[PDB]
Amino acid sequence: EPYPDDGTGYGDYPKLPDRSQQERDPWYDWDHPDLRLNWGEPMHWDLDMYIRNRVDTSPTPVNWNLMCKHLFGFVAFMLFMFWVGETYPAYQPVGPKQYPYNNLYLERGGDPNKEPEPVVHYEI
Amino acid sequence: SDAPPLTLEGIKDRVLYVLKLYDKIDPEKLSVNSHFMKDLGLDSLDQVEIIMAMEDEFGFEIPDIDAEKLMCPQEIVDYIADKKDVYE
Amino acid sequence: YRHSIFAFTHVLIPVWIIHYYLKYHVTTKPYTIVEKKPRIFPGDTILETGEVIPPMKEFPDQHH
Amino acid sequence: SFPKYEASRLSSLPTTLDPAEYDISSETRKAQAERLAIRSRLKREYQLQYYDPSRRGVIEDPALVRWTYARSANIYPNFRPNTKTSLLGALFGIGPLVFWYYVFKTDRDRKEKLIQEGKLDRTFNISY
Amino acid sequence: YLTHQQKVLRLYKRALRHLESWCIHRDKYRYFACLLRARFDEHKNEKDMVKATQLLREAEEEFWHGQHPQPYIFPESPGGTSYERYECYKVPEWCLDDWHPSEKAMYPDYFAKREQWKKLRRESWEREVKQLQEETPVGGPRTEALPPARKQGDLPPLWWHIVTRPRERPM
Amino acid sequence: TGFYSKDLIIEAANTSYTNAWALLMTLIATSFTAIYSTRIIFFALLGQPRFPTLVNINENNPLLINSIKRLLIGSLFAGYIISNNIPPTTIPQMTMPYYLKTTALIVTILGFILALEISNMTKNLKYHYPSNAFKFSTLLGYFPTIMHRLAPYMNLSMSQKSASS
Amino acid sequence: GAHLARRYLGDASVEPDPLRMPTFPPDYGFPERKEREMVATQQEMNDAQLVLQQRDYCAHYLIRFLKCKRDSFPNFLACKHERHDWDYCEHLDYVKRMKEFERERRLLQRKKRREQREADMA
Amino acid sequence: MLKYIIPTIMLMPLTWLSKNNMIWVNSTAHSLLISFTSLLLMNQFGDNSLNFSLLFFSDSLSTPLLILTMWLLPLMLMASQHHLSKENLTRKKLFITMLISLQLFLIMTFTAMELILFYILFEATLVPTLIIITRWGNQTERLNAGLYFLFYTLAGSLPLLVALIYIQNTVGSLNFLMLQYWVQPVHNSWSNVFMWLACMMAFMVKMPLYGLHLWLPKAHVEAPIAGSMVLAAVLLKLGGYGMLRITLILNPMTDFMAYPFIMLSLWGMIMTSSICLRQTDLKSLIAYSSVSHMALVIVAILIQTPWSYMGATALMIAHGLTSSMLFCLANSNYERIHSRTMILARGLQTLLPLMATWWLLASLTNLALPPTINLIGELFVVMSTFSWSNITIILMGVNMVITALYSLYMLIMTQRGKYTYHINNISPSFTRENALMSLHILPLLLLTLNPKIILGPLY
Amino acid sequence: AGGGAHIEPRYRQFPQLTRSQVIQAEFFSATMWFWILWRFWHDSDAVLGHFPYPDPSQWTDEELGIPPDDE
Amino acid sequence: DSWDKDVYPEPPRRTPAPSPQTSLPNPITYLTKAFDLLVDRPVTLVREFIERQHAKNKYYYYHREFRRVPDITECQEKDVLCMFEAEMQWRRDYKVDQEIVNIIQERLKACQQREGESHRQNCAKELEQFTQVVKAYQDRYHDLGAHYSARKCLAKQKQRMLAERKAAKEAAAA
Ligand SMILES: CCCCCCCCCCCC(=O)OC[C@H](COP(=O)(O)OCC[N+](C)(C)C)OC(=O)CCCCCCCCCCC
Ligand SMILES: *C(=O)CCCCCCCCCCCCC
Ligand SMILES: [Zn+2]
Repeated sequence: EPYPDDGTGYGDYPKLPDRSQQERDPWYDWDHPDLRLNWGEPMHWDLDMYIRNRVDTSPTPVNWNLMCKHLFGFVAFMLFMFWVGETYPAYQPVGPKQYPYNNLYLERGGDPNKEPEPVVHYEI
Repeated sequence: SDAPPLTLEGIKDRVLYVLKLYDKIDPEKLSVNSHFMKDLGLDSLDQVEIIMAMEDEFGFEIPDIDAEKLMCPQEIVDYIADKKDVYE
Repeated sequence: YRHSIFAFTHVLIPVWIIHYYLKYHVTTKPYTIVEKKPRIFPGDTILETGEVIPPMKEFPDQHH
Repeated sequence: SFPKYEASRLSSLPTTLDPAEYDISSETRKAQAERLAIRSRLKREYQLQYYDPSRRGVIEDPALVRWTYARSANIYPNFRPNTKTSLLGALFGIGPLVFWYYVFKTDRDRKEKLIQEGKLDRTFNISY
Repeated sequence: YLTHQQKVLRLYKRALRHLESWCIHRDKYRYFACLLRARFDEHKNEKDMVKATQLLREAEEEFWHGQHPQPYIFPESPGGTSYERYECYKVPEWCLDDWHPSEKAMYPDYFAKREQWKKLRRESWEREVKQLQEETPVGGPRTEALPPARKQGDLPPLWWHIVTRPRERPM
Repeated sequence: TGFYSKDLIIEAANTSYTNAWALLMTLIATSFTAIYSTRIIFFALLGQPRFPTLVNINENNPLLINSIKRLLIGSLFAGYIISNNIPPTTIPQMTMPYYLKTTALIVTILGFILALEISNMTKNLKYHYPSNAFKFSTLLGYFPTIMHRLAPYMNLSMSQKSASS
Repeated sequence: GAHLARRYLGDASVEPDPLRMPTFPPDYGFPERKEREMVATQQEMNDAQLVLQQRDYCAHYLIRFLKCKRDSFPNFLACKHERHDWDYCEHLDYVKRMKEFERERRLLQRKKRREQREADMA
Repeated sequence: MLKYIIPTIMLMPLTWLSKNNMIWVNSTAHSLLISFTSLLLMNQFGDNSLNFSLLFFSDSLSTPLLILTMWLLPLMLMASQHHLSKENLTRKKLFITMLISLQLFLIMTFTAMELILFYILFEATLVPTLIIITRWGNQTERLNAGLYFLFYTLAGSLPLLVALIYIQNTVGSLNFLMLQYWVQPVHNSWSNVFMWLACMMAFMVKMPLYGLHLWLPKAHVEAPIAGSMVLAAVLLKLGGYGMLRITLILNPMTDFMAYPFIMLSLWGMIMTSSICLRQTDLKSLIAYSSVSHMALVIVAILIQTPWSYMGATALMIAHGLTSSMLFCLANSNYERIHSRTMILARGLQTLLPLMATWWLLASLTNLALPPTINLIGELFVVMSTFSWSNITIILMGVNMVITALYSLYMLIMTQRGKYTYHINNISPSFTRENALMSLHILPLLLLTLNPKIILGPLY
Repeated sequence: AGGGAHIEPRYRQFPQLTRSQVIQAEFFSATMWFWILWRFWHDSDAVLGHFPYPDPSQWTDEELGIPPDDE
Repeated sequence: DSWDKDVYPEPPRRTPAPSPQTSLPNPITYLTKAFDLLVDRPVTLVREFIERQHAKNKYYYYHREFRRVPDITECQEKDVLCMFEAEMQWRRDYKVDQEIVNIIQERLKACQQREGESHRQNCAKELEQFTQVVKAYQDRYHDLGAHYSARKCLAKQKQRMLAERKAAKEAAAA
């Protein structure tokens, strides 16, 4: 079956099935065991894309459309739940843990000139 | 690997030691040459169970395209011999 | 004998080369090896200057 | 009944669950047999040279040569300018270049205003 | 192609492997192996040739729905953890023709025994070609497999690479 | 070893201005740690053997014992030795409700109990119903089967038909 | 966090915001409030190289504990009492900041009743 | 620069007056001696370049390219011995004459002080290069490759000649030292837009710029081994060197004229890397790999920053050693199986263990593994372009991923896997081939220890 | 490799052991429990709790300095 | 001394005296007595041998000093001979200013390591200087481009000075 004559340069090159090389009898004595080809066999136009180190098209236990629904759903729900948890944080009952000397003004790179407005914390 | 080498006779002992616990063959009638269709007429589907027992015994698994061509307790040793490079 | 040979060529000789490199070449230039100044706790004396830091205030502590 | 398997380009239909292997017509048996015929003629030709002892080199593979010749040197003489190639070529060739021009032009035009006016922070920037 | 007899054997062969993957424990495998074994005998005696195919297709379809997503694979098969693990240690036999004489002199006995095989193959080559051409249809061969050795002395045609292939555990 | 790092994290995670869903996910994960650990022990140590008949189950090679032993010693004393020498650099939280201090321990033990029950339930001769939750987790969420089969197909296909030809 | 159910599934006005802790007036309200004193004024803390978050109010305790570790080496099992003292001192600080949480929560509950009275007066 | 020009000329009498069986020995030895003396050009000062006379000078940009040029001729001679074996004596000595006359033009090109003397020698390199491709290439496509290589260069060179003469009439001089002090800013006018294009399009065709590169996959594929080495190691850097010089007299018009050529390079940098993932020819795969790296040099030169120029100079030297090395590797396989298809000879690591070590090191430098000078040059260009526009990190990060994909796919396809059964003539690696790879890789790695001599005038 | 006690791989049966395997294996199993019990005894606070959690419900409005509702 | 102490300041070191409390020995103290005897002393013997050889044949190298020359502002337009010397002098000063920023940066990094956990406070004089020089360096040499020159540096300054005198002039009119 020649490729469609749409003027994309295919010419009279056979259009073999779009099947990966992993979808071949692994036990048949191949002339090229790794490639799973036979000497004198017309090679697929995209043979270099269907080698075993690349795109595979073997049948899957779960239908393609069903897999996409599950994976996206898990990703979609999880992201939504993270947003809910971000705007509703869980914080224990505590106060603004205090620090002395104007809340560590000089320890936190405070500028000695233009001294800060005094801040103090009382016992309780 | 430290796994002891398999001897030509050692394989045969294992092959028959498995066929002798089938509980569907006569131990005194099964020999190195005992066809499963022409000699004692064993069921074809029993070949599948026979081979599966062989595969579960030696570790490696025989192809189905060549498992169907083996009903001869002597041939199994021949096939395994020509698959683990055993010569003595 | 095997350990002594290994502990000599592979430990003692390199630490002579490294130490000679560090002591007389690396440390002759500014800021090649910069240490962290040792922590100074209350009530300690300095080996170099001999200063003494007065201890901290009386602790209003309690048992347990 | 269990849900039927739905194939795709990235997931082929299993051979067992295909209503084309079980039917045994007169054409199928004389067709699946013919494929094995030529497939064996080629293997015989290959086997003769492979096992020959008076040979030291590479067995030329015409199938391999045709594969590479159709991928590099035969594409242009079989190319016709029509409505598909022109449209496919235009948006793959000129498209991205235009798209990346307005992205980088807009970004750098925005940056320049912030630097002339002093609204972009370059306090410690002395490398460029 | 696969004969309808062969398909049932393959379908039965696999169904136990996937079934064995569900049970794990040996005793629970035996209990269900017999049950699945029985379901074949239920329709085994059928001889319609048109309803057996229908069951097989329903059998194949039934197998797919329940097949284990992650079947056990022996670690030397197409999919195991040690498939082609030793392909790098396997080296052709012609590589020894390029050895230096000094390193060839390390094994004086081994290479003397090799020269005999080259003589054995070189002498046998002419007969093997003659055998294949005469025992093959006029229009060319029709299948794989080669004739065995007919007369004494003659060796099976096209035997060199099958006989002298690298070992399965070179090192 | 592990208590001095793992448990001290759940304490800080529980008692922090955190994300509730993230805080929940960690606790569920800790229970899952027990379940697949019990999977290894049960299927690899208990029950009856499933391995082939002729095997060499040998363990007396001196290298193997020595290599395991040192880490075996380290696996017991590493946490105590390290945690009692590294200088303090934070303010660890030591006061908190009872149900938060031990939340790390209850979930893992609870998962341990749950794992043990589910493991034994496989011994019964009741059949199995292939669940989509089972196939989803078995196939790693289908992520290695969509992306690794989709992205290579798109990129490589674009290289030949668009970029080159 | 039991209180979370109140703030997210109850009334938000009564519960205090952890990021908006009491902006209420100064010490007024608690007669004769006592200022919290400090021991390591400026240089003792910036001589043991205490972390910017550790040296809040137990620096004297933390500084004392670090003194024992330096001398007790390699007896890393020693100084246990020193660590316990700092743990207790930190605990009291934890409760003291915890009191402010309940102190404001009830003040919030008190503050709404007066507003409710004015709305319900007519 | 006479101390290097005259020795190079004397190689021609040496080749023709030598014994019929010592042409390869005398030529190789004496060209190596010329290379050793090239290290004297490193007498570089921080303030003033090295000015020899009224015709020739050398600065930090010329020195690394000159030393690279004279180090490549001995390597070309070693690589050409095999396939020029059955060639008759007279034509073999003509082949060496083309190589020497090519080095003679290159060294004078990289040191010409006046910009029209640069043009003459810049264009003079076409003749010897064209003759090597069209006379000693193997395939029937060498003739059409020669025509593509010739007319692409001249279509850009001829407008450049007009632009240079116009500058001399207006400025009064073309001495590069003079232009540094008499340069005036370029006004924005339609006439000045075409002056900019003439001065640059000549150098864009040789880098090459994406779009104008269709000659490179034809010249670099159909040429002999020595043709590919010099084509992809020095001749591509004539355009990059030319741009670095002539951009002095184009400011500030480069601020906006660089936009069309920065987008072609940045997007073309991803098209060329992608094309490598599907190339069915091992030699053509390495050719397209050259367009991707040289796209980084075009971007670096056109944004005119101190970091970009330092990166551009380092990238040019790093690519020359790494690209020439890859061609030699692909040639060694070809000289055995005499075919260029990449999927023909596989699993070669089982039969040629050491030659696969050279494959590994070559690929690591190709994908810019630190701390190689391949990475130093590429990194500096990435740093500079981030300041230009932070979004460029997206495109320069994607190209990094694709670069590692085709670099290691080539390594895996030919070295790993399983060997081809019917290919049985993979003889061991000769000392000539192993030494050829060691003379590419050792200097490439040594430069990592003192990389400041390849960072250019702005170091 | 190593000492190589070379215990023959027995056919269907329990594999052979040695005196060193069990004694050493049992030694560490008892060590784990000894270490687990010894540390649990001395400092059980780390696994159950260090300080009691002060319930704020069982407090008084006076210690907290709440002004009277009557102003 | 090796390097001038003023260029690279270092506050005096204060090593707190040891004060053991435990009865066990300090392993480091004994190692220090084994390192200084089997490593430090043998290395010193070789150095003293090498040092003696140097003193026998002392010879000196001098720090090149550059005579001042007219700046670009004192050169006539298109006067190469006067523009050449002015341009070269500018390039040397650019190199010197690059190293000055390296001296300041080196001092800033040393303070952060020396001061430990209190670096954010004790390192205030260095950081002020680092911001001081970097601002000066940025104005003198930045945005000039790869083909930088004295002329472009002069033009950039004249752009800044004009925008400053205009700003100063119009500030009084506010
Ligand atoms: C405090 C926090 C809660 C603590 C309790 C733990 C959480 C509850 C789950 C415990 C049970 C368990 O994980 O079961 C573990 C079982 C065990 O394998 P099996 O398939 O039953 O048997 C295998 C052998 N066969 C086939 C012969 C019977 O696998 C499963 O479940 C499989 C499904 C896993 C995914 C489900 C969780 C993720 C949901 C999100 C969408 C997939
Ligand atoms: C408040 O901050 C609690 C945070 C802990 C989250 C886990 C809650 C798990 C509740 C399960 C019920 C246990 C009741 C004792
Ligand atoms: Zn050859």
